[PDB]
Amino acid sequence: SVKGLVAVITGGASGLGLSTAKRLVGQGATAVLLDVPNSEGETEAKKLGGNCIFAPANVTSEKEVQAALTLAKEKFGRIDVAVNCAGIAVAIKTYHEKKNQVHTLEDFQRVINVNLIGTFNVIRLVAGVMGQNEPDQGGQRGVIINTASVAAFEGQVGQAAYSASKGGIVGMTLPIARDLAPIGIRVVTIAPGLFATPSQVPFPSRLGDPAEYAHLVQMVIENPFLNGEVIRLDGAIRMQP
Amino acid sequence: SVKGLVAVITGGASGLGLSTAKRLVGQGATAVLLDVPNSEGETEAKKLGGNCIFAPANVTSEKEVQAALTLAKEKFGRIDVAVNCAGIAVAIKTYHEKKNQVHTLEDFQRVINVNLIGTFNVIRLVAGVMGQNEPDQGGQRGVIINTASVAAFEGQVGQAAYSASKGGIVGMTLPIARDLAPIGIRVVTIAPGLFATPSQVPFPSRLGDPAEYAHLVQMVIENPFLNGEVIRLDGAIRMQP
Amino acid sequence: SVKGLVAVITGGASGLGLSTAKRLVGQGATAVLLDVPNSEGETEAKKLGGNCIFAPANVTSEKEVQAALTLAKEKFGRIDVAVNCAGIAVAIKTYHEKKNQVHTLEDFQRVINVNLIGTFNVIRLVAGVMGQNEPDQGGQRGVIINTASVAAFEGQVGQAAYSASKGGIVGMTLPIARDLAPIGIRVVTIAPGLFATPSQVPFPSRLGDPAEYAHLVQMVIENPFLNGEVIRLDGAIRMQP
Amino acid sequence: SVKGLVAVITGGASGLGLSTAKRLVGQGATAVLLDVPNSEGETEAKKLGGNCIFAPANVTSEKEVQAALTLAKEKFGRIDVAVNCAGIAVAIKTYHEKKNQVHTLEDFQRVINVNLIGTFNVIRLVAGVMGQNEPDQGGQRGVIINTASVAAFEGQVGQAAYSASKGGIVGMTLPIARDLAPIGIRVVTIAPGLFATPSQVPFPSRLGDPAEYAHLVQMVIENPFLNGEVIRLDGAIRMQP
Ligand SMILES: NC(=O)c1ccc[n+]([C@@H]2O[C@H](COP(=O)([O-])OP(=O)(O)OC[C@H]3O[C@@H](n4cnc5c(N)ncnc54)[C@H](O)[C@@H]3O)[C@@H](O)[C@H]2O)c1
Ligand SMILES: NC(=O)c1ccc[n+]([C@@H]2O[C@H](COP(=O)([O-])OP(=O)(O)OC[C@H]3O[C@@H](n4cnc5c(N)ncnc54)[C@H](O)[C@@H]3O)[C@@H](O)[C@H]2O)c1
Ligand SMILES: NC(=O)c1ccc[n+]([C@@H]2O[C@H](COP(=O)([O-])OP(=O)(O)OC[C@H]3O[C@@H](n4cnc5c(N)ncnc54)[C@H](O)[C@@H]3O)[C@@H](O)[C@H]2O)c1
Ligand SMILES: NC(=O)c1ccc[n+]([C@@H]2O[C@H](COP(=O)([O-])OP(=O)(O)OC[C@H]3O[C@@H](n4cnc5c(N)ncnc54)[C@H](O)[C@@H]3O)[C@@H](O)[C@H]2O)c1
Repeated sequence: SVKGLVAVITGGASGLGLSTAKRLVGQGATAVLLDVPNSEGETEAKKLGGNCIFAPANVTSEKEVQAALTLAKEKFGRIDVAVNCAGIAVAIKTYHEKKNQVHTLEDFQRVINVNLIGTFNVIRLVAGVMGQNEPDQGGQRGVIINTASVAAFEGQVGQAAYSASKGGIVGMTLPIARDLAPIGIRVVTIAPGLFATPSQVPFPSRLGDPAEYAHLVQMVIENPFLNGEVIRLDGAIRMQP
Repeated sequence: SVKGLVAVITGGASGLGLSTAKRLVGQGATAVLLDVPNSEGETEAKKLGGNCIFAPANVTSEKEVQAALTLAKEKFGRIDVAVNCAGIAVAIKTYHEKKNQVHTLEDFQRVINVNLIGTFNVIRLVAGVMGQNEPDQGGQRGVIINTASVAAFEGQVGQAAYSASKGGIVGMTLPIARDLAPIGIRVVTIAPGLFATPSQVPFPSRLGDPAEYAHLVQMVIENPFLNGEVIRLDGAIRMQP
Repeated sequence: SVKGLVAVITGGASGLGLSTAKRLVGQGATAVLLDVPNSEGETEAKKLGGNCIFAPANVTSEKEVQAALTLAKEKFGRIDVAVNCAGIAVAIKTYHEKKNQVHTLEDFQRVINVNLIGTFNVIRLVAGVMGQNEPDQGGQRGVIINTASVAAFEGQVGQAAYSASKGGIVGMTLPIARDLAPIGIRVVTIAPGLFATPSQVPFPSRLGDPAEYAHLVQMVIENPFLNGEVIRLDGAIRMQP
Repeated sequence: SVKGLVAVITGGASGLGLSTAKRLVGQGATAVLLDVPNSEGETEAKKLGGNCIFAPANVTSEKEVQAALTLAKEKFGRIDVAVNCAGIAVAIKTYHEKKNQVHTLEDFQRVINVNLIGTFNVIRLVAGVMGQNEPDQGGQRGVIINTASVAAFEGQVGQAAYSASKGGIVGMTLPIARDLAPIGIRVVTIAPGLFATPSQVPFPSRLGDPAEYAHLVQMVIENPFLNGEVIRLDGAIRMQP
């Protein structure tokens, strides 16, 4: 049961984060959608009812993230779960022979900044807020769930920046779970294959449905012994160049 | 929901398999406990009621496994789910200086035979039975779940035979999911850390509870996009020598 | 330098084991080719000269492997390096549609027996012989090198038996290095992609040359800090179903 | 043989990079040490003789890196090998409860900038220079070796920023090898355990010697089929929290 838990979901105005908010609110939880101001955040939070609110913030900004977390804790009293779905992608080769073009340093830095530095920024600030909760009967104070990708393991031609950012999330999953063990905060990462959001797959032979990602997030929230691990959700695909 | 599904659970008279049967029968499924004749399978199946029966069989025998699957079908009409939990262990070094003793070939063989060959024997025979089912709305005919171990990744001193056996389960998970993709049978492996069955864990700091392994099996049966993957269930532990 | 070292190479009459023997004998080492009686062992050993002999033995037999190691120690005085290249393969689906044929238990059993049980049998017996050597200046008494495959990570359709046998070699690499640490024996595993022995590779775009596997074996023998690890040698290929 | 090859080595004034330059120049290659102005680069380059020069540059600056690569090409004629060893480390928890301290965003950003963004900056600019070379007989134009760490797989308490930076190097290794396949440039990554540079390990039981990392670099340069892979060099250690 997720009934009564309070969750903050980055990238909550669209695709995987939105579908995660719809499932948890439908099971009795409260959700805060953290997304940029020009998104559809406000009207999705209105459609979802009085137990879902919108908080505008860019995940690379310390000040905007801090204000969104303060808002959640005042509206709902505490924070129990955080899910990181905010992210961007590009498709640019390291070096393109035919156009004789070199990947810019600025396009690499931008993808690292939103995807990897932005996910650590949310984790570092939300951990101190969860630390304020009273431990449940098993010593737990919170759960943090991150979104990597199968490109951390089989990155394709044109994915060097994206793959570097997602491999960085995979790499920090264990040390962050070991750091937060003493205060009872579990840290788990999901790595999606190809999903239908804004025939290579063995079975089922189709794009993933965002509601299948949401079901896996609920399982992770409910199981108390899952921690410091990365789980592939991809219909058994292995990516080719 | 697992309501109305039919599941065969090897090693179902004790520990992880028994706890899995309790959970699935309590959610409305039917369960067949496949375990050795001298186990307590019969009285555990009686305690769970009319939707749980016992089928005595050794997983290394072709004839006994076939007769157990024929019984399940005769009684319940079909097979939807199979869970492999039957397994044994030894603690013997490859070579022990102190007593000048080499590990015997016979003790390695026995562990491989029960753990790895017995798991493939159940997989090959149950696939033909699941292949008889009409596909659901998503093209699925069944789900097979195996039990490996964190020893497939950090085997300790004395675990060479056990690690070989569980490393073989990990290695065959993807080729078996690729083989059974055309008929809609998913194949997923769970790798448990230390569990309380017949100080080192980061969080929670205790042995796992068998009911936590059962909850993970139920969520693997429910999520349609999880396939060809291995999932660690271990409290974030990493084993030392 | 491998000059003067004594090596036993299983599967030495052909392909990767033969090419390994040619390189090491070329650099001043002595080699013993362990392979079945019906192979070309004897004439390859004669072509390579007086520092290369043939010892007929099936790796699944305790008695014949023991006799081959006794011959090597008798003839050359000691054993410093062991290389496991003996192996077989099959292409059989777990359950085959068009012919309605289930994978036999006997075909799975035979691949496991030669590839995984036969590699452990050589390891266990050669460790005691290496243990007889006086330690060098860095405390080392020997080095054991095994041959797995990229099929341990991306097994294809029809590779379930082979993948299981090679995943078991990967799984036991670390516990066996941990077991043999106290007497100074290093244990490393190589995982080849596709080699030219009896267009999908990124670069170089061709099958591997057996002489490239032999160069990597020499590098492993010479580097003192490489231990308990698996190395892919494959042109950056990742296998599709 | 590396005789005649021209290598650019970042972080070449100290530790792993310096030992690598010593070995390669000793075998007849030419080396360019790329390191910061405050280092001892100039006097190490002078001690090694006329086939070793110093080029002051910060890897985070594309103007300084471009000027260093231009100096190497004009002085020696071409660039055949690039080794990335430049790197820094910090030991700071994500959150510390007793002192109520949150990891700063700036300290995480700094480590990502030098270790991950600086390595991609060197890779993107050196690739175009290697592309100018005439392909050898096997179609190769160059080789790029990166330095990650065992902290990409077992990060400890306090290593969240360092682990994220090294996990990013691991994750981009395959997409960069796939990108550069068409022009014959191999891309491989080494992951060192604990080394004696400016108790525990199974065997040998000691810190690694920088000369052992240099020997592995040479073998990666000489083997033509090693590509898109990560190799652990750590005495079989597995890191605890
Ligand atoms: N759809 C797929 O196939 C897929 C596959 C693998 C991984 N992913 C990952 O899943 C996550 C969700 O992606 P999605 O498919 O739902 O995409 P999406 O575009 O539909 O949703 C991502 C949301 O993140 C928000 N966002 C972007 N930059 C932000 C910033 N700086 N601050 C705050 N919000 C920001 C966007 O505005 C958007 O609403 C991402 O991390 C993505 O990399 C998606
Ligand atoms: N408990 C742990 O810490 C742990 C950790 C990792 C992996 N595992 C694995 O979990 C699985 C279940 O283990 P467990 O802890 O419940 O042990 P358990 O002893 O309680 O149960 C295992 C059951 O398997 C049955 N079994 C054994 N050999 C059999 C055979 N040849 N044919 C049929 N049934 C047979 C036994 O009779 C027993 O009832 C095993 O595969 C074990 O290797 C357990
Ligand atoms: N060639 C490839 O593409 C490739 C790729 C990956 C892994 N491998 C592995 O490389 C190893 C060598 O294979 P190869 O390509 O050189 O094949 P090969 O057929 O040319 O040589 C293998 C040798 O092992 C011997 N052998 C077989 N069964 C034996 C037994 N019971 N006892 C003793 N010797 C026995 C054979 O007689 C043969 O001489 C095998 O383990 C194989 O699985 C090969
Ligand atoms: N020593 C170990 O135990 C160890 C273990 C794992 C990985 N590593 C990695 O090995 C590599 C070599 O480290 P080391 O142990 O030899 O350390 P070191 O400090 O001895 O040498 C690294 C060098 O990098 C240079 N450097 C730092 N920042 C730079 C920048 N912005 N631009 C250019 N040069 C810069 C420094 O001036 C120094 O000379 C690093 O990437 C490190 O993370 C080391």
